[PDB]
Amino acid sequence: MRKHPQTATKHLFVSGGVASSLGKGLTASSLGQLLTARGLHVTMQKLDPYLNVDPGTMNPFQHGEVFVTEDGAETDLDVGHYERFLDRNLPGSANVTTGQVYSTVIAKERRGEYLGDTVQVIPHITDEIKRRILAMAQPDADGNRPDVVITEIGGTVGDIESQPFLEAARQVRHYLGREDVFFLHVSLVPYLAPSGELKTKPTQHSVAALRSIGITPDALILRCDRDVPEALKNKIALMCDVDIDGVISTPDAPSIYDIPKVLHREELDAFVVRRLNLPFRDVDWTEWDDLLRRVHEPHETVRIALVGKYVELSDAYLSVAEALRAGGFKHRAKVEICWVASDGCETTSGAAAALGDVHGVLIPGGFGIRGIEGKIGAIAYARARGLPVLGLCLGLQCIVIEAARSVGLTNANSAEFDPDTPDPVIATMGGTMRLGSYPAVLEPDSVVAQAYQTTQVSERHRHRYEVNNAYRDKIAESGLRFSGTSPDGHLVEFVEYPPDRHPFVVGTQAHPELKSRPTRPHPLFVAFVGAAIDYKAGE
Amino acid sequence: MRKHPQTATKHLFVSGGVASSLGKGLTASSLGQLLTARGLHVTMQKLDPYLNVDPGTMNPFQHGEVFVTEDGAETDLDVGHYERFLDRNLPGSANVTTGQVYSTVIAKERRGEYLGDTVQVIPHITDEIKRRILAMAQPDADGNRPDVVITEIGGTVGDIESQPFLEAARQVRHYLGREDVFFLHVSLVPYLAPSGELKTKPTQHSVAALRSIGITPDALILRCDRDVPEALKNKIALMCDVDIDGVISTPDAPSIYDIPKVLHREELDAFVVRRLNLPFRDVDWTEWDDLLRRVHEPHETVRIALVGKYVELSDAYLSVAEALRAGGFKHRAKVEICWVASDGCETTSGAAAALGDVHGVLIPGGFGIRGIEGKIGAIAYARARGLPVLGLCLGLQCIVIEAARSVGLTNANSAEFDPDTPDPVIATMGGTMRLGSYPAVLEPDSVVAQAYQTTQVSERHRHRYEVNNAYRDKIAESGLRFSGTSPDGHLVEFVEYPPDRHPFVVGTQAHPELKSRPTRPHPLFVAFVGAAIDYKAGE
Amino acid sequence: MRKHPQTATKHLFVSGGVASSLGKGLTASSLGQLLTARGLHVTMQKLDPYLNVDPGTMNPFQHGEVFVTEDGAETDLDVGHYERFLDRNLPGSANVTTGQVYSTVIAKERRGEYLGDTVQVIPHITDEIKRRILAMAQPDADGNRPDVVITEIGGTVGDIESQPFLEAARQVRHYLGREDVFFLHVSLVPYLAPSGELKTKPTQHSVAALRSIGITPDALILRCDRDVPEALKNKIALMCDVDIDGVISTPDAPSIYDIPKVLHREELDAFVVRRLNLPFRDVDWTEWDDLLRRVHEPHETVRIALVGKYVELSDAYLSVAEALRAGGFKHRAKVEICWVASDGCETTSGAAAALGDVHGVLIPGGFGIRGIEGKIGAIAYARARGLPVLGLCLGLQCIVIEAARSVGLTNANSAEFDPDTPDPVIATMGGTMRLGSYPAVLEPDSVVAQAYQTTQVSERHRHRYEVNNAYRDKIAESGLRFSGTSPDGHLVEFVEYPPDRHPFVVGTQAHPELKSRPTRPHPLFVAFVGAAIDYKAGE
Ligand SMILES: O=P(O)(O)Oc1cc[n+]([C@@H]2O[C@H](COP(=O)(O)OP(=O)(O)OP(=O)(O)O)[C@@H](O)[C@H]2O)c(O)n1
Ligand SMILES: O=P(O)(O)Oc1cc[n+]([C@@H]2O[C@H](COP(=O)(O)OP(=O)(O)OP(=O)(O)O)[C@@H](O)[C@H]2O)c(O)n1
Ligand SMILES: O=P(O)(O)Oc1cc[n+]([C@@H]2O[C@H](COP(=O)(O)OP(=O)(O)OP(=O)(O)O)[C@@H](O)[C@H]2O)c(O)n1
Ligand SMILES: Nc1ncnc2c1ncn2[C@@H]1O[C@H](COP(=O)(O)OP(=O)(O)O)[C@@H](O)[C@H]1O
Ligand SMILES: Nc1ncnc2c1ncn2[C@@H]1O[C@H](COP(=O)(O)OP(=O)(O)O)[C@@H](O)[C@H]1O
Ligand SMILES: Nc1ncnc2c1ncn2[C@@H]1O[C@H](COP(=O)(O)OP(=O)(O)O)[C@@H](O)[C@H]1O
Ligand SMILES: [Mg+2]
Ligand SMILES: [Mg+2]
Ligand SMILES: [Mg+2]
Ligand SMILES: [Mg+2]
Ligand SMILES: [Mg+2]
Ligand SMILES: [Mg+2]
Repeated sequence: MRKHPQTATKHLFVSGGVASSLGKGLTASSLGQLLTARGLHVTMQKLDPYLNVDPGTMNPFQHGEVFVTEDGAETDLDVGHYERFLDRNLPGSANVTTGQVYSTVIAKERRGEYLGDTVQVIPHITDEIKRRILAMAQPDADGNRPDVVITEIGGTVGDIESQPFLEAARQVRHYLGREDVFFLHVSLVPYLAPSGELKTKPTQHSVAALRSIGITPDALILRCDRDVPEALKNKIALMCDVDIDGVISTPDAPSIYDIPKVLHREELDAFVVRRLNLPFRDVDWTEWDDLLRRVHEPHETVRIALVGKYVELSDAYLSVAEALRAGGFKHRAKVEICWVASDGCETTSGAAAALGDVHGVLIPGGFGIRGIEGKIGAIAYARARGLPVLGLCLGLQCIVIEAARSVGLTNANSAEFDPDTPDPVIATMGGTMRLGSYPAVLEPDSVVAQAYQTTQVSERHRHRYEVNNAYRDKIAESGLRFSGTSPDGHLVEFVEYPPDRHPFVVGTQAHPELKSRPTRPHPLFVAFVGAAIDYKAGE
Repeated sequence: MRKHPQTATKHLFVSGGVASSLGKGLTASSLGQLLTARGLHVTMQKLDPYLNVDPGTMNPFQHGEVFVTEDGAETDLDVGHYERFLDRNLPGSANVTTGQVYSTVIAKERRGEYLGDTVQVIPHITDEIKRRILAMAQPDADGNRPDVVITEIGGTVGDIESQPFLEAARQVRHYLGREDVFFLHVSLVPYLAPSGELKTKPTQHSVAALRSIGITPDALILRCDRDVPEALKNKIALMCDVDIDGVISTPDAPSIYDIPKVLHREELDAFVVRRLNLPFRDVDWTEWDDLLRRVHEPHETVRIALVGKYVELSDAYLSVAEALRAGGFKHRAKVEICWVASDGCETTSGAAAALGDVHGVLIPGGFGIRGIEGKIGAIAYARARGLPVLGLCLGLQCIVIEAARSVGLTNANSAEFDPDTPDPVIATMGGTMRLGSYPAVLEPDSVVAQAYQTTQVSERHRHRYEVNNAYRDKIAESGLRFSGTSPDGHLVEFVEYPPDRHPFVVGTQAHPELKSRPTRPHPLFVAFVGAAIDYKAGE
Repeated sequence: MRKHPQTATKHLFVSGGVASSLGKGLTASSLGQLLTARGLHVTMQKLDPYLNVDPGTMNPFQHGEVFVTEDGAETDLDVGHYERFLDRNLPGSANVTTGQVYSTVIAKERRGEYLGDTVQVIPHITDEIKRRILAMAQPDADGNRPDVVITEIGGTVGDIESQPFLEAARQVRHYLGREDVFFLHVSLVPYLAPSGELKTKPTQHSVAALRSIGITPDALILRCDRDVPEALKNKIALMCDVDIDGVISTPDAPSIYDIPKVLHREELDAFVVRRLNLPFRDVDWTEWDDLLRRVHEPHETVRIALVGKYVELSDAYLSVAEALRAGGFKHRAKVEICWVASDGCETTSGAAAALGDVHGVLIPGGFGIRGIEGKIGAIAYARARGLPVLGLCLGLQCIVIEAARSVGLTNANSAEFDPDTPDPVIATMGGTMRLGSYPAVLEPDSVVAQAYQTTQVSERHRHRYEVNNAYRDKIAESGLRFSGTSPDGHLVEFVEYPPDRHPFVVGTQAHPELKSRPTRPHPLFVAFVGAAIDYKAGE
């Protein structure tokens, strides 16, 4: 029945071999999704081997965009997959890093809390990591105790930085025994075109490296570009001392939302459930089948330009792209993304050449960014051409700078991008970095309010520059409305043109793509995709 | 001739295998001695793998006593060997730790100094360590540039914590090339009594472990309890790909001062000089030959009790024992040390049984100590019996408490050892921890002044409790003189009885054993050993 | 009850760390003895990592003397411990070697039996080793199925040559599971005299090396020169993730026969029995208590000289020394062995200086031996002095050469030792190497027959030179009797002098020390020790 006896909290560790970017986090999220559908209270955590105390200092070329929690922690991208697939808000405790662990242990040492012992990588660092891992098992604020904790070990097996985390996982397996701890290992099977053969040797060496630290994998996720032959799975099972049930072929799916279907088809969830002896029920595919219908059988299609610097073949905008696809799903339209370099849009002819074929433009945020002249040039061209535009954070800032350059403020800029500008229409109110959720109030019957269908919202923020309040009345002559603000009205949070000036041009300082889920699309992307569809139909 | 052309600074790394306490630091110090006598400007450094930012938090049962520098840093015991053999004062920079390196790199990360890169154990931590190693090569404050830098890598090859230091050493060998970097490896040759054979396998495994991280030893120091046969040295040389000139048999010498002779006899210094291509001259053995005469051919002998808690077969008092032996050397007397437990001296009969055969008693300092009732009991017994006493730090505190209990203050104690005492004759003036060298003024013609033959001295301090100034006039009725003080007189630094009360009973808050050298004995220990000699002769 | 249900055959693997000669084989034999006394049918096996197909080609300086089985295989020394402690005869299958495994697999490859596969170290070599290991579990020729198979893995963990055998053991643990496979790891705890501390770090590194190949030890045998403190055992248990019940202190016992008492006192056998879930009964100590009474409480003492080349501090004569001690036990006399170099006995004065204080002389066999002039010189001196002499194999040959030089044959020798001798009294009958058991017939009422109390015996042989039948009638004039022969009389097997010529001087071509057991002493050593006792009493 739906009510089951109590059992100990199961730990499921996901580790990666050969390389990073194998979809280890996505596989963990998909397994969490399956286990949730089978009725278990899944909770998730990631361990990051890098020494940065948080990725805010990093550059999006390293690991993609940053993410933000409701308690306001700044975390890795994978927490975004966990949210999007579990449809949950996760604590800042869900992202441990070597930086945090070492700082914590050094601080404890300075206070003498180890009573004069020599502080060592074993036991003290591994003890701190094991404590942080087992803390996830404690009852939540409402007494709901997770049935499975899925922990993703970042990096690659054999990296110097992963040694403490894998040792902590080994000690957890020792403490809790094999009946409670399951190891999932993700590995790459490359295809060599010249000889036309899939090679299993990288997987064998990765599993040998994993065995060399005392971990035996329970199952293998063979990442590949094509479905692995059965003979190769048999060879891997034989060579690696892994149950032939546990070798799971995981070819590159056309979209990330097919991965749960691939894993269920291969019966990974059944294998995990049997091996951990969890109580279960069959997966109710109703919701995700509707989602996959919206994916694979859309009624129409629309092209959207994504304008940025990191667009040079990188997943620096993953959350934005997924929120775009969710918006398409709400309208049952396929959204095709045209990756447009910002610097080709600095000249009006270059902007026309890049954008002229698209049906909409998106200006995402960023940090350490440069060359926003191209972004604003794309805004100018798009407004003249009539394309809808959505500007996120820096997109809003570029919209406001465009409006400044529309009314008299030709040399206007952000103090970030021209510290000597005579018209700093964007300025520090380094100022307070706004992070996390803040409330905002919206103009009644604003386009933003028409989208959200409410006067009150909350959004995740990450920025420190603001619209300079000295220029509101000047730039309003552009026609721009400050259609949403902080509750006191002190801070501008949203801007838009009236529908008769342009059918849809909106910007927000927040990152609404971090509240979107594929089964709960965000209002603004639904609105933007609807406007793009209306443009395509009317054009 | 004495003047030679310029050459690059040579780096000599000393590493250990099989176990710690192999005399790796003493071997490094002896090699520094020999290279100094050959005329080279040797400087020395230690790398500590533990995460403690400094050993002040540790307990003397871990790695022996703590040491203190003139700039006031708190460092490992090995810096004491470096001082005692080079007769130099070393900067706090001479002791790096993993704690310091990680704290530094994490701090630099929080400040964004890596410009958005991912902070990694390689390159960033190894770069910080390599920077800290090469900083030793820079010209000193007077422009004197070291000819050789001898770096001791603490721990054992294969400890998880040593991995960054050995990688930094490997990178230094890569950067500077083999003509500048020399690796000396110290290893253990155990003797198995049942089969009567020395075993080389531990050495082979240690050298293989060292090779597995990219280091090839240039020489081997074979630590043993007996001289290694030549056949075994040949076997080791063959198996380890080491020049047969580089296998150095280093049996346990009767005293640490014979080690330079052992290494010279084996021509280790000649091998190092040839391999590094250093300019040299023959060793002038005059000074050290005189020292070894004072060591091995004394005119008389005296027995001194060392009373403490750590005395249970541990080198927690190494500096004190060596300062005692240096005092004996100044008088050409052998000082034999009887290691006496403090807790056997709590009862007067037990104190008599322990001490009755000795010619003097020494009360050294300590931290985390307990049971000073036994220490004070030993003081009481010794004073009644007429034995000379020297009290260091806690020894002075126990002397003052004994005097308190001599004049009316029977329940008197330190606030450290009885927080509820009605007479806290020792109290916090946690208060300011006095660390390092401080100046002091002495009573003219005091026994302390008679020893030092001056009215002004400076001594290294490590303590935070002080004599309570409220009780000076009360305890002076014991006959105790506050014969040395801070220049303002606010702090008591030395106490003594007049010679007619007891021929010599003196205590000092400082650690004079940290300024002693075997070739420059400290005045107070010369005085104490002279008093013990006078007792033995008169008794 | 004595009759128990059937259970699967348990595998107990014994492995060594740090070094060889740790008593790993003796510990395995003692555990086998305890388990036998608890009523289980123990069988034993050794795996030798070296490539020699059998140790016959080796030199006794490598691993001591060679051993011989009843089916005539030539095996390592440890098979001798297994026999002496189990009182059993073991098959030649009880000694696998890398040489045999590789030769077997290469031969199978040449015959195409792998059907075209690539022959690899994994699986094929490890499969052959695992097959040879599991073959021990098969029912014997009479259907008695062993309850525990104790396999000793030769070498040291981390040797290149041990990698296939430890991998085979790991695969056995995988196939049979943890309930059937138990790992015992023997490790060294060295004592460092200069700092007066036992060091556990070698054990930690050895266990880490063992874990790096996927083996977790169940118990640790800490070999040491002194009883390990309890705090160190606790530290080892904590650091190594080993049950605190499983750390077994095993100090160097005064005799090998005390080891079963040490292991039982530490409750190793109880730990093994509990962990393997074996059915058991209490150990009946009656027999071994009688043996230890004969060991520790003898009525008298006698000194015996052992004359050989390998006597320079090596266990090259272990079986002979143990048979000597068993002979002493039969008479309840302590036998003290004086290790005498052969080459000091070449001169009559040197022989007198070496032997004059002893009560008997033993001349053991050997191969690759030289300098038998010294051995024969010792025989000449001993005969003149009246000391009893026992000559084994080469001892008999030297006796016969002495007799040759007693009757006219001054230049007589073996063709082995002077190929140009004019009187080859010892000659090839390279000839047939006699190996293993052969029957012999004895002269009735010969001293040999008086000892054995029978006319028919069987003994283990290892030699290829024989007494030249052409010289029997010549050398009989010495007084020597060919008191035992092959059944056809063709081969001389024993020689003796009549009791009135010398009270006891006997030689045999065989190695009776390989049929001796401490609880079943061999007749000839009982006789020889009785003669030595009679000499001591009468002298
Ligand atoms: O992505 P996740 O989910 O696994 O999260 C991850 C992925 C990777 N890492 C670590 O960053 C460093 C470089 O990573 P990296 O794989 O990129 O190596 P590299 O030098 O850049 O070579 P490459 O060209 O292959 O990228 C390594 O120490 C990694 O262990 C962390 O902490 N979290
Ligand atoms: O002495 P130095 O000059 O080399 O300075 C030293 C000596 C040792 N260490 C480190 O402390 C830990 C335990 O040391 P440790 O040898 O004592 O092992 P253990 O567990 O206690 O076994 P054991 O019984 O043999 O002592 C290890 O991580 C070492 O790397 C450091 O940083 N500097
Ligand atoms: O005795 P067992 O029962 O373990 O049976 C043994 C002992 C040792 N071995 C192997 O012989 C080689 C040298 O042995 P070895 O320990 O003596 O090293 P080495 O070079 O001589 O240095 P060391 O001075 O310490 O002797 C190694 O390959 C060992 O793995 C074998 O096959 N059986
Ligand atoms: N099985 C897959 N099929 C298709 N695309 C994929 C798959 N797995 C991952 N991806 C994509 O590859 C990128 C990297 O995957 P990711 O989850 O982030 O691995 P990791 O966290 O270890 O770095 C993701 O943006 C994801 O969308
Ligand atoms: N070659 C030696 N002969 C005799 N005693 C020794 C020798 N080397 C070292 N010792 C002693 O053994 C102890 C260990 O030496 P130590 O300097 O601490 O080496 P490490 O840095 O590894 O800890 C010291 O107390 C030292 O006095
Ligand atoms: N625990 C012990 N106490 C005393 N003597 C011992 C002990 N163990 C072994 N020995 C002796 O040391 C020698 C080597 O032991 P051994 O069994 O042969 O180890 P291994 O086979 O691994 O080489 C043996 O001759 C044995 O008599
Ligand atoms: Mg990634
Ligand atoms: Mg990368
Ligand atoms: Mg040390
Ligand atoms: Mg230690
Ligand atoms: Mg052996
Ligand atoms: Mg050997």
